Amino acid sequence: TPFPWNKIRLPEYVIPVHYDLLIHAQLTTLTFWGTTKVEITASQPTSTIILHSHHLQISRATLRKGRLSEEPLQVLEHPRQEQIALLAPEPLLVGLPYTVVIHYAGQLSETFHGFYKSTYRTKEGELRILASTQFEPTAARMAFPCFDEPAFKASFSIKIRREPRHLAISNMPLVKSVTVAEGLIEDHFDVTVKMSTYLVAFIISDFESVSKITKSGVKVSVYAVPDKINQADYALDAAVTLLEFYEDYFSIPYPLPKQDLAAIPDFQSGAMENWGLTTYRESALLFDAEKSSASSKLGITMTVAHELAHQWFGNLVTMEWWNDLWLNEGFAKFMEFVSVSVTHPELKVGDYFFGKCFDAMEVDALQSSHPVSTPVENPAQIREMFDDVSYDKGACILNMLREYLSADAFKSGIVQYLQKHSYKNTKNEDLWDSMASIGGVDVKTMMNTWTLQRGFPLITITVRGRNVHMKQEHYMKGGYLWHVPLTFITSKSDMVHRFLLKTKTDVLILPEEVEWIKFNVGMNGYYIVHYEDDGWDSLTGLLKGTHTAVSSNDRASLINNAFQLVSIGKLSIEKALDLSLYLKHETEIMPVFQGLNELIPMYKLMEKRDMNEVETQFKAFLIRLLRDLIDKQTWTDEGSVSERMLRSQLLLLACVHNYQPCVQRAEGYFRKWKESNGQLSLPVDVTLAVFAVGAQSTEGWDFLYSKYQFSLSSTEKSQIEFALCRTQNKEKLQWLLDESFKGDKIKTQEFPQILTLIGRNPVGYPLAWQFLRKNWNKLVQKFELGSSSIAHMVMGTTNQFSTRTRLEEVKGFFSSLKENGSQLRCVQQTIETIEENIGWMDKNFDKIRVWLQS
Ligand SMILES: O=C(CN1C(=O)CSc2ccc(Cl)cc21)NC1(C(=O)O)CCCCC1
Ligand SMILES: [Zn+2]
Repeated sequence: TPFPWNKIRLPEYVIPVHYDLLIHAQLTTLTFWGTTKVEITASQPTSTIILHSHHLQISRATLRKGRLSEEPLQVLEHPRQEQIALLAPEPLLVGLPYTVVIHYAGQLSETFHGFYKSTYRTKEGELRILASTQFEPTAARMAFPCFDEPAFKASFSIKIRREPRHLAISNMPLVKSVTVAEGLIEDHFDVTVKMSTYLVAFIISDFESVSKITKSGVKVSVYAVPDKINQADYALDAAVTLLEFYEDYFSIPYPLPKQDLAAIPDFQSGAMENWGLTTYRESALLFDAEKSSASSKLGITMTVAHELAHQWFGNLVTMEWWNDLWLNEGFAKFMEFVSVSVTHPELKVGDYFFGKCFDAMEVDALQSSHPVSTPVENPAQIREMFDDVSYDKGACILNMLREYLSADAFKSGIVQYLQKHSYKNTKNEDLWDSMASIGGVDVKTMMNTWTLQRGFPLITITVRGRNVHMKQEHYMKGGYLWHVPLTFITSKSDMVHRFLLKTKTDVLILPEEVEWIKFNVGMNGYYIVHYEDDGWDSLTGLLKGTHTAVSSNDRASLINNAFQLVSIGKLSIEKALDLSLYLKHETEIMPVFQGLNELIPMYKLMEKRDMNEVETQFKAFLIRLLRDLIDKQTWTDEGSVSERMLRSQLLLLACVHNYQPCVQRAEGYFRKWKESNGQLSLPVDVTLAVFAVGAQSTEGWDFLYSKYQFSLSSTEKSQIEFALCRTQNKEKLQWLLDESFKGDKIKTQEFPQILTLIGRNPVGYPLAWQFLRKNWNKLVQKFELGSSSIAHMVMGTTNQFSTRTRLEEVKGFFSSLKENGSQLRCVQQTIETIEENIGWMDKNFDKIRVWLQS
């Protein structure tokens, strides 16, 4: 019998309203069984129900009407479309309720998606097995058969059968636990509100918990393994504050009685926003006040803010289809900064936002970047939407739109959009309609330019007395027109002046002549700026003579833009390097980090070429440039989060480049720490430098690795992994890859990061690209084609190559995969990146060699 449906998308005429899911997982055999009952209605007469199912063995399917009548359903499967077809003996009557009942079995996934196995070892040595879920985007169909597309919203009543030794949690509160046959307990959770299948969640584990109630009465809890629940308090307090913030900000209460935050021992992404049961990597939630870094504290706060923003932007209101995933992700990413700027003002997170926009511009400058909203169909293409364009470009265009409309008008537009579309699905046009309903400024033409075209513009400024000429063109490495909300300040006015450039060119007249003008104030706009004539000389002079004339983020924007303009031949590498010399007097984290972001990649290219002399001189130039700031750092955990992050990065950079004052200090801490058998608490902020130096000897590497198995600190485990990956012993590098790939000694959730760190090691970088090619199939099976993890592995191991032989290795390898990876967007991105690295190094290597000598 041929399969009666030939489309990836399900039919539109059979709609679910409610699911009753009974799941029994047997954690000793890793088998699970389920009974799914789905209440549906048909709007057309049909005798066939198509729905999703992947890797489930269906034993029986029946159609109930009512007066109960049952009819057996015949089951057909189309595994490539991940669909099943259920055939009824007579047509369903239009508009009447029916209930499809499906009994099935499956095996817990050994990946990080679907209903999957997670393990950990107690401090006492016992291996413990738990089961958890990760469904977004298309894996709910691996746990229960369903209409697995986000616009088929429905309510869900979940029942879990489990051994008495385990705890089960799910989206909603536990309302009853009933003893059933064969020594099991069946937990019944309350019915969810109407929501997408990808948000269903359930966990069977040994977790402990802590809780706190919001002012609105919502019970917030953190769940973690017993040995780590003592690290839950920071996240619990942050979650209560952030949930209260969003309820007030949006004027829409959180609608469930409780919100859980569960730290899972094995987790692929950072976290997931399942309604009522948000999940996290342990590193993204758990804070050890003695060993966690300042960056970790900031990251937990932002991750909790992101998952809680999604309760409104993603859960309450959901994109209709994955082409518009940015409506969920760009908003959640932007709301991290809107919220944490108010809830945790000590973190000064608004100061860091622009860096996310420069992350998006790296990808979006390439010829094959995709528009923010773009068509996708199959699961791998949908997973590719979880990328820096949806998250970071999405947040950056919303920031630009909020600055343009004003925070109050943008907030009113948010609130109207969330209220109007509550418990429903949206597309881009709904957001523009809401934003314009405030009848306010129409946003559709402008925002279509930022969502339906790839890339961003270069704005060129030419000043002739009071006349300021503006032009826009597409910025691309290797037709476009936007509505660009420009901003500028000048030597005579630090008010933010606004000008909307909707055309190829325009002109404005300053009230009086100025000494300099600086566009894109605060880097709040998604564009870059070039200045003709003496413009770059004037801004270089401003940075050299009176750098505080513009904000720290404005100085970071000039550093980034100057180097981006070298790439397209608008500014010479010598002039961009001359501008970077001002950094000898820079004190602030954002412009220092932007200088590292532009200069460090240049030596990473040199490390993989026959360029020892220039590589050495370039690294010496970088340390000389920042030497005074490096020397001023204390070897402590003092200061604000920015002061701490700046210290840690600078000491690590200095030690990696063998700056003897820092190496000697790091060697002394490592020796004292090792001689004390690790008793001695080191300042967290110097730990990366200390461990990186210590792991350079065989005794130090072995000692550091010996402490890894006992650590309960996600920061300490991360710092040890980083340091071990800096070894120049290739047998130890291969061991790190083999062992993290296997997941026993080092968990596989760390393998993507370890592979990129080894891909960036100056001696062992070939091993990482080699490992990726040899183990590709298993890596795809574990992490999935199209995943952000596979994208980071492909870029991480290849995007610092700069020869035509390496470019052909990448093209030849990936083209040979055919359906198993040749068409990945990350592969085209890394090819275009290597093509740019080849051209940039051919054009600029000798110029840099001469500049360093002069
Ligand atoms: O270079 C890298 C990693 N890395 C890149 O690979 C190119 S993108 C990048 C941007 C900024 C910074 Cl701080 C590092 C970057 N890390 C160090 C190194 O030399 O490998 C140098 C810093 C100390 C830690 C080591
Ligand atoms: Zn998100």
